[PDB]
Amino acid sequence: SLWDVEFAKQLATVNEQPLQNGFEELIQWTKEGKLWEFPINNEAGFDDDGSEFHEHIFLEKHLESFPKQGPIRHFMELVTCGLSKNPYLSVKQKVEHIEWFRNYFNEKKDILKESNIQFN
Amino acid sequence: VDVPKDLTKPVVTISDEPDILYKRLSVLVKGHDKAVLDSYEYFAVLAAKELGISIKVHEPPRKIERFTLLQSVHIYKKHRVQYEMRTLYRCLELEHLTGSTADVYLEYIQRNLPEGVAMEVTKTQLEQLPEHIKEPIW
Amino acid sequence: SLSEYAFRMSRLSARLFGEVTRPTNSKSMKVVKLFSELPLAKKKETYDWYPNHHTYAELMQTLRFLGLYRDEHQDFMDEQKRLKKLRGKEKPKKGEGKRA
Amino acid sequence: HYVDWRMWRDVKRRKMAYEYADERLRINSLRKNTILPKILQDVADEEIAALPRDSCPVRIRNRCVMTSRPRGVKRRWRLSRIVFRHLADHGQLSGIQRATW
Amino acid sequence: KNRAARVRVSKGDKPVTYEEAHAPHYIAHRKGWLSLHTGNLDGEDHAAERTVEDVFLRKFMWGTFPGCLADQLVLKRRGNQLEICAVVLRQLSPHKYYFLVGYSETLLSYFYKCPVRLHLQTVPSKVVYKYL
Amino acid sequence: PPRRKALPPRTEKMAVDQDWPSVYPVAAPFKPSAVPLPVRMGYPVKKGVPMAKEGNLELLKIPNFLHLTPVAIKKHCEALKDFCTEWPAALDSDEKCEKHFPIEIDSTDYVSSGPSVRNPRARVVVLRVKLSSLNLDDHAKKKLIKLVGERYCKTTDVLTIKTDRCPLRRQNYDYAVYLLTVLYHESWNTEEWEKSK
Amino acid sequence: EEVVIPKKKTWDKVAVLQALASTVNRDTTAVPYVFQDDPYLMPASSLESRSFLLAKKSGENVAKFIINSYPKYFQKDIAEPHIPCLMPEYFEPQIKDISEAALKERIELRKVKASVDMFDQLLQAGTTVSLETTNSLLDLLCYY
Ligand SMILES: [Mg+2]
Ligand SMILES: [Mg+2]
Repeated sequence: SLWDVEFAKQLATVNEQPLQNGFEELIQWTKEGKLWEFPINNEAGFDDDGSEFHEHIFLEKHLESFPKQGPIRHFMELVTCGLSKNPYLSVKQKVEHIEWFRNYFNEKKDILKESNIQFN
Repeated sequence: VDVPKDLTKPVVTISDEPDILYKRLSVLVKGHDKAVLDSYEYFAVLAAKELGISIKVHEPPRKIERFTLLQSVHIYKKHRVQYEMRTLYRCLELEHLTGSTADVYLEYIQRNLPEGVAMEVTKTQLEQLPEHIKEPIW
Repeated sequence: SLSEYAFRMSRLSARLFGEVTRPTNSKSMKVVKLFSELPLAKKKETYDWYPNHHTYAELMQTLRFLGLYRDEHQDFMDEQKRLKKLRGKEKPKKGEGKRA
Repeated sequence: HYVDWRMWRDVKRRKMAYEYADERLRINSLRKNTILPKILQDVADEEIAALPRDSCPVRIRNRCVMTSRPRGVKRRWRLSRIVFRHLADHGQLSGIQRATW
Repeated sequence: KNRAARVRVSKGDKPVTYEEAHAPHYIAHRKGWLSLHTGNLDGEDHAAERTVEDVFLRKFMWGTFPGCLADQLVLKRRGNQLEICAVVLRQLSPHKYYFLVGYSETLLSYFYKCPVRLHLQTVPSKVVYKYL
Repeated sequence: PPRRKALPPRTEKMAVDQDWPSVYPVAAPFKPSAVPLPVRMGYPVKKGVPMAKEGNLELLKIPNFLHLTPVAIKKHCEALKDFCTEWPAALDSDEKCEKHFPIEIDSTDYVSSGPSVRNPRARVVVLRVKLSSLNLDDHAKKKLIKLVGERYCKTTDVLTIKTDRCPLRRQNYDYAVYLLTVLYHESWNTEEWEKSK
Repeated sequence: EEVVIPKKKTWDKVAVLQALASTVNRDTTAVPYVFQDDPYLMPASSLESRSFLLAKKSGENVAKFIINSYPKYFQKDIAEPHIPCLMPEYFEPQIKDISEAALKERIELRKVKASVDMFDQLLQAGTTVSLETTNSLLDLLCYY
């Protein structure tokens, strides 16, 4: 409750003293998150939704709507291979590119029918 | 006389998982001052000797990046001013240490690293064959 | 150029390491190249090239009006503008066409 | 509050190039292959041409972030040559000195 | 003749400090750099960002402490920490110094999202290396 | 009233026998009022001497190792000794280390300065394994070499795999292990089209 | 042959800093760490010591007031990992709709005058108010 929170603040106040040395200031900064947590990891605080290597790389599971044969399949194989090799993109946006291609091909199915190609 | 009576040592907990084994750690420090690198090398060597870590220190060749710019603001292409940036390298390789010892040593040296000095630490972790690769099931 | 055994072994290696299975041409490989790297526009250097001059100017302007930042250049401009007004040269207002 | 209108236009071009960037990438992927049908490629050519002019990435110029100078700019520091020399001579740039050898 | 960051001779009553009396060709020979960071190193990045931050900090400190700074500023970066060292005068009251130091440290820390610590060394007057 | 007078430096109050590590606990800018050392720096003028420590900007522009005195280093290492374990005694030599751990993993951590610590170069994972350690017969050995291509050095008999596609280092490590597993299994596996060799 | 792998020791992120702090001892000649280490800036008496701390706290309050009054000048994240504390502070009732959820938001924001007026408006409107929300409002009013 609010009273309990204020009671905890009072307990913190009576246990609080001004900083006595540089080490204490560094400890306070580390606890507050202002200072980094040595040793340096270069990836602390960055998690790509907990995704794994198979989710990042193997994107063929997202081509179920796409036909498995034809020039469209060949083009999507190139796109998925490029997305898999891309290290600067997350799984969400990699799927978004595939979704855009699926929507674009769905809109342009009539042109594909003219070129003797069937999509979905 | 006004010394603390009791000191609360930091709590160290021993987990049930095996520690990560590191064969070799290559710590390369880049800087612009050779004396600063020498002072940091002496600090690192003394810390390693106190902790009982085998350490070898060598000096990789320096790199100098030079470029030229116009000396004036107008119609004076002939006259140039040349600038340079000197990067001095010092590599300290520490071998036969555990993960806990490596973590403490890295944290100590990184916090004591002076400003304007870059550090790159290369790990060499020893691992066994995975369970799937133990025998040819296929 | 290469035997059938060599060709199939190379194709198997490409499948294992993630390369394109089909024998594409150089033009078609650009599709893989485009999606294997961030676009130049999407790169941080491109859009985050200039510092936010709106922030770096309004923040200092607010501090100066709050009495916590002294700008010699702004003081020089204000003093010169005041002297020009005293001399007689004042900025014509919008819609006040001297030539019109 | 930018240096000049030329810098302001460049900022707008960069902002509009950061936007529509993925759409240009997706459309240009269709245009830059021979596998897809030529009719679809031509439609992609029409779409990318109909895209806004400022979204084109080749309209972005690396100007100085201090004096808006379109040329004589070092890309590493994003500064014009005159500003870079002024800071280097004053000593405000770390690890930069006169080159003598 | 060159006139880049050089204090030319005068009647002889002009006081100069060590930093401003030494020409730029004496950098790394007789005087060091006023800012230290890892941006201008082989393989490192963000050199432009550090330069912009340093320029803004020097202008911010100059305007925040009018008639106080005696020499230039020494800027140091260690990981996430930023250290600003200045040599100031003693004309102002200590209350004004402490008020500005607390305000400047807090404002810069929130603006640059990094812990900024300001250190001041007061001198009776501007140190004169020589008279040009 | 006269202007406020600065107190004499505390170096006068300091004694010859003092706990200098306590005086300078952490890294701090040089302070002549706190450092009892008459150190002069600066190029002397004609018939002159180097500038005194008071007001010497050159001394302030030096990263000081006052907090890293040998006494302080020994005391710090003694306290931190409780945090370190012991390397196994059986792994005395690199030959024994290779025998017990055929797989070696290499990764690099980068220490920089600035608000951001992200670095794309920290995602690279290198896996080295000698094919002799792997249980490979003639068919598996030859097929594995052909599959990996230039990734295997015959002179050292070491297969090196570099993974950087995965955004995270852990994901790259998992992908590297997975690649080694499938390479081993497929090398042992025999295909009908291999009869056309 | 068998190799004995030692167990992995674990410690807090500040354990090393605490150990280094324990190494050094209190110094007598030094002034309190909160103050500067300059002869002119170091306090002389207890009254000066209190005044200098109050002045420094006053500067921090002024800086915080500027940040809160003008958040837009500091909404630019450049530090990784993110540092929530070094961010502009917002204490405003963003949800302007007259509803229980927004009333609870004002209770969390501890806006006593806004919450009670909104509660009266909600009661006049006739929409039901939860017992927990009413109790939370009473706790806020009783403390303030
Ligand atoms: Mg151009
Ligand atoms: Mg000349």
